[PDB]
Amino acid sequence: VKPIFSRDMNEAKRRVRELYRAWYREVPNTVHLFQLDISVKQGRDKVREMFKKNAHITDPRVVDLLVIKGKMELEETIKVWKQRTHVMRFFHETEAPRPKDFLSKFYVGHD
Amino acid sequence: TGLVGLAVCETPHERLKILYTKILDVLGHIPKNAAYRKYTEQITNEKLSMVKAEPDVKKLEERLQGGQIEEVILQAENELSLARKMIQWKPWEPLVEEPPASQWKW
Amino acid sequence: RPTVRPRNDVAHKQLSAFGEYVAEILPKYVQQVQVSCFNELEICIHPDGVIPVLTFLRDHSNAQFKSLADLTAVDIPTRQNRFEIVYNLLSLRFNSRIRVKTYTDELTPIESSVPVYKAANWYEREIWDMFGVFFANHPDLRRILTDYGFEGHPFRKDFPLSGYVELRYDDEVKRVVAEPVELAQEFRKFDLNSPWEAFPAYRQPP
Amino acid sequence: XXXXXXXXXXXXXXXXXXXXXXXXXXXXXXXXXXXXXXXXXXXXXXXXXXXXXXCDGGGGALGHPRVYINLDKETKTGTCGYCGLQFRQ
Amino acid sequence: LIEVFVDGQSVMVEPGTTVLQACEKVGMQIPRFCYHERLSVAGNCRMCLVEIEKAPKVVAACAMPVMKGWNILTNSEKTKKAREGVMEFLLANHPLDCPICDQGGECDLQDQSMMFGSDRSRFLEGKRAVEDKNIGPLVKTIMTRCIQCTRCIRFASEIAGVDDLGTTGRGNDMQVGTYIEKMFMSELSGNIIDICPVGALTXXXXXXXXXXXXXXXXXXXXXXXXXXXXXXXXXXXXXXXXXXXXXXXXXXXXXX
Amino acid sequence: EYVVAKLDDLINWARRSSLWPMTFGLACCAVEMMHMAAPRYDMDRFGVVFRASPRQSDVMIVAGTLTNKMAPALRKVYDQMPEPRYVVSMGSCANGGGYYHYSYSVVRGCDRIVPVDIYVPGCPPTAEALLYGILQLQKKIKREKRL
Amino acid sequence: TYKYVNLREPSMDMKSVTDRAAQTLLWTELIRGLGMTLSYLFREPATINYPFEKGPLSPRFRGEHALRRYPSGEERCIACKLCEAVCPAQAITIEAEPRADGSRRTTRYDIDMTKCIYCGFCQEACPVDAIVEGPNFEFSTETHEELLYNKEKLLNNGDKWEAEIAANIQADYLYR
Ligand SMILES: NC(=O)c1ccc[n+]([C@@H]2O[C@H](COP(=O)([O-])OP(=O)(O)OC[C@H]3O[C@@H](n4cnc5c(N)ncnc54)[C@H](OP(=O)(O)O)[C@@H]3O)[C@@H](O)[C@H]2O)c1
Ligand code: SF4
Ligand code: SF4
Ligand code: SF4
Ligand code: SF4
Ligand code: SF4
Ligand code: FES
Ligand SMILES: [Zn+2]
Repeated sequence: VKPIFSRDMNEAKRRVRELYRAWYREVPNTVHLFQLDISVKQGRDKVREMFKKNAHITDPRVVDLLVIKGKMELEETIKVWKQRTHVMRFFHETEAPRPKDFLSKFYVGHD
Repeated sequence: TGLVGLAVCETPHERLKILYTKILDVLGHIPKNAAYRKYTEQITNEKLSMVKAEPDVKKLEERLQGGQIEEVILQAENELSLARKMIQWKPWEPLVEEPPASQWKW
Repeated sequence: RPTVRPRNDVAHKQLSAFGEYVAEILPKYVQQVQVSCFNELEICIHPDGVIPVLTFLRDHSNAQFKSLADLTAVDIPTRQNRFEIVYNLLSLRFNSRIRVKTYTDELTPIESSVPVYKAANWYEREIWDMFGVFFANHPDLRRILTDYGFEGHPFRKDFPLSGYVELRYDDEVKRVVAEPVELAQEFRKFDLNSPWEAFPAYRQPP
Repeated sequence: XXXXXXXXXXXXXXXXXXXXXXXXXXXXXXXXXXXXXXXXXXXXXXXXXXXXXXCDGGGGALGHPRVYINLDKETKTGTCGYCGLQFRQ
Repeated sequence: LIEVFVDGQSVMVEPGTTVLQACEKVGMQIPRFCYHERLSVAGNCRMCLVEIEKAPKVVAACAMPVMKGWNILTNSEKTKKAREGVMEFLLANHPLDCPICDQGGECDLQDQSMMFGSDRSRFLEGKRAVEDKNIGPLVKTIMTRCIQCTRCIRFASEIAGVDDLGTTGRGNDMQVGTYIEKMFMSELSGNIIDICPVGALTXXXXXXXXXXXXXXXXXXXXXXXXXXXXXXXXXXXXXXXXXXXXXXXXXXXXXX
Repeated sequence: EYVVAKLDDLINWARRSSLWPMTFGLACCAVEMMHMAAPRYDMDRFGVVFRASPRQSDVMIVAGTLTNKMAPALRKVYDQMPEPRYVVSMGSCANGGGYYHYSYSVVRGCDRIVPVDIYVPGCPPTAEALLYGILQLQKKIKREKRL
Repeated sequence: TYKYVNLREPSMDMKSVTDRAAQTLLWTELIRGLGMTLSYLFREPATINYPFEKGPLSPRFRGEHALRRYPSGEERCIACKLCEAVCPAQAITIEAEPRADGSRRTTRYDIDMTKCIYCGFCQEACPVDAIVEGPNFEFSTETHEELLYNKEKLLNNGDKWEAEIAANIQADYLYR
């Protein structure tokens, strides 16, 4: 039984859920205490898209490592640390290129 | 008189003899065939005889310490904790664990 | 030799006795490989038990090291097991230096040195930041040498020197400093590698 | 030599009908005096007697490692690696 | 098949095999100047001089075969005395060009001095200079930088076809040039610049453009002419300038 | 006409007279920045008075290496400065990393975070060369407000 | 060796106690400390004002980069990519093409002041002694573009410092 990591395959699914609950309650608290920034409604959708990219589930070792990493980048506002409105902003604001078209990307000349 | 460390050098003889006699009994519980018991005993028996021979002189403190009796007592105070931890976690008596992948050369 | 040799070996025979002394205990749980070269000693330890090895060398009557001052980690992708945590130890009463190593891939959690040593926890934070090696039963695993919103681990050989997110413009936004810009100035990759092996005996058979 | 734009130094074109270069307009562009190796051929060629002669800039003080040049081809000028100094006979 | 020990370790080899050819199987490379890949075996340098277990005089690796089961040491004291000495003979009449020289890092003689040559001192007074040899488009040849060996001499007669290069004198005044003023034919003689170990023959298009350092190598197949494949092309920031032949087992015989 | 033109130079004479620096303890450059206070090469009441606090000072001297952890920190300090403000990036780290530059953490040249008016190129910024960083600053202040 | 910081109580009885109590009751030793800076006020300051007076230096000193030339014209730099490899910052860039006919010396030569830690490495690594470091101090620009050196040119304009370089290199050959 190597290596433990933290929990078994089925138990790892509910560890992320426990992390999700604590972070779901922080998005109304990161507006009033910190800064206005964007919105409460748009902030919650920014959380959901982060977990969808990480969604694979094949090994308990990979899932449990994401929990500990999640208990630092999302713990940055739990005990209230300084981010100065530059950190914690995960989504790009000044980055506007999203081209996925053989026709679109080739016109801009890339790769 | 004052010691170098934070722990004050209290005037107590035979105090060092108590802790060294305690650890000898702890070693003779689980490991007997293992080398951990056989090798630690010969250091302690040699050290205990030096305390019995010297009558409260600084030369007794100069025997493999040379920082007064207080510094030697700290090594004896943590000796019981490490001996109990060695008996609790099986490592000295048992040897059956797996070996790593054959690679070492850089 | 006048300027050819640095120092003559005389204490090397006495230091070789240490390599036998710990090996005389003979655990498959601990010992494995003992290497000693250039007035120093190196021991590598099986991942399952590291804490019982750290309690040893500390306190012990014959070898009283106690101070586990320096704590390093190696980044190497040649082996099947990647990272290698290396402990550097020093004795103040005995006056000697010994080395403790780990061999596991350590992407999976490894045993912590916080119950044994009080300053090791700060060095443990350095390993998790730079490499990504989690320590089990560690009190407060905070980030030190990494950014507050940093993805990945900044030291790994698998990713570039310049980094993914590194460039920070002020631009059109009034206060928010940018991150997503990734282009930097060209670091010249030197493809230099001299023919012929410089040293004998270091050559390994295929 | 210069044509319309700023003078070329050590073979460097400015711009074709002014397209790329625009920054060097308010501030005056730099120029090195005698950078077209005009001073290289200005120095007179020294006469030699031996078949091969060692070259030096100004002894061991000035930076010039020793190079031996053969003067036997007659048609060839015979110059060292570091200097443009020519040797005959 | 007969087994002979090299540096105590025994290795299997054929009945007719060179000492340098047998050492490669045991993962040990001796200092070389005269090739072993495709060019014919010849002396004319005595760099690869190695001492046997019981021998009054040291023997060359190219010439002397193994034959009988005899032990030969590569890291011996007698072998080191030769290698540190022969280098001093090679550089006694060397023109000194290393910064100006077209090669710098690629030069085989440059690397061997760092690993095997005597570093402490060099005693020399007056080095002989040779006149420049006539060359057409490819490979601007400098006769002074040449160490006077037999590598390019045999390459013109065997690999290229029509002979051009040879011996011109007797002593130190001997040159590797053509002696008669005539331009070398193309065919496959462009590989001669890549053949020479020293900075004697180097391509005129790639002359004083880029050093061995900073240029990053990448393997790519040749487009011009069929069958020819695998050639290293140096990037050297944005635009490629240096092209070199990559080693192939069957595709190309160490020549582009 | 003439009184108006000379009054603008009189306001600019106050910045020519005295400018208070910020004690950015950012790297090794900050040690030579302490050598400006050291008697042998002094600007102490020659035109420089050390006091700190970003709200009171006129000139901020970025003294060394800036990282991504420091990019949000230095930016608002420059914003905490009064509007007539001057930034002197002193050292190769302040100009684009001493070495670094191709490193992961170091922000290149300060100009990516905060705009710079006077550049000092010196790694170990010699106090002799540092004195230009304040003297050229005063010389650069020539004309303000025409209309 | 042991120096010992502890005094183990200087006071004992009558005379040794009262004088140690007198300094703590009023001041005395603080007035003695006040008189320490009194003499420091009396002695002349070792101060140098820059626009007129200059500070002490050395014959070997590194500042802004400038490349040298031979007494009878010609570029002393040979183009090696040597100094490029030694450079820890990689501030120096070099690309070379043949100069018309015969000589082969440089085309691209940029030394970025955005980097460069000032080692004197490129001054030492150079076999022909092209980059010789002068006693430069004055360098201040509006932009980064004005700061970083172009293809020689400004580095060739080190002729205004080459007169000092020739005097400094006389202390360099047969070192000090
Ligand atoms: N109210 C709005 O937001 C609004 C609504 C609809 C359309 N727009 C359009 O969008 C634009 C907004 O620009 P803005 O008003 O933000 O610009 P602005 O603040 O007036 O800035 C223009 C700059 O140009 C210089 N300048 C202009 N005319 C000059 C003159 N005759 N002589 C010397 N200097 C001169 C000024 O320098 P000095 O200060 O040194 O003289 C000033 O700094 C307008 O052009 C307008 O057509 C604006
Ligand atoms: S042939 Fe090799 S060793 Fe000789 S000068 Fe040229 S590069 Fe240097
Ligand atoms: S040119 Fe090169 S290959 Fe030909 S003889 Fe000279 S050193 Fe040997
Ligand atoms: S420029 Fe040089 S002295 Fe200044 S902070 Fe960077 S490394 Fe230190
Ligand atoms: S400065 Fe010196 S080392 Fe650098 S390329 Fe020029 S000659 Fe070579
Ligand atoms: S002084 Fe150092 S950092 Fe500056 S150009 Fe020379 S080698 Fe590069
Ligand atoms: S390398 Fe063997 S004879 Fe030249
Ligand atoms: Zn010359």
